Amino acid sequence: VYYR
Amino acid sequence: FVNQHLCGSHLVEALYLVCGERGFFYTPKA
Amino acid sequence: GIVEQCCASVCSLYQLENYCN
Repeated sequence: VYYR
Repeated sequence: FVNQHLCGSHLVEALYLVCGERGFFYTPKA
Repeated sequence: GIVEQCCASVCSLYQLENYCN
């Protein structure tokens, strides 16, 4: 989960 | 802001982070 | 909706602005  | 992967409950938290007091929608493809 | 971008691949927080009123 979270960022690219 | 950054390019963010958002799993479906953690989106509703991240939207919270964006909207403030504006009010917002979680409309998925059921 | 935008959930079928987000729950599977990246989004912008500016699309999350679109999903405000």
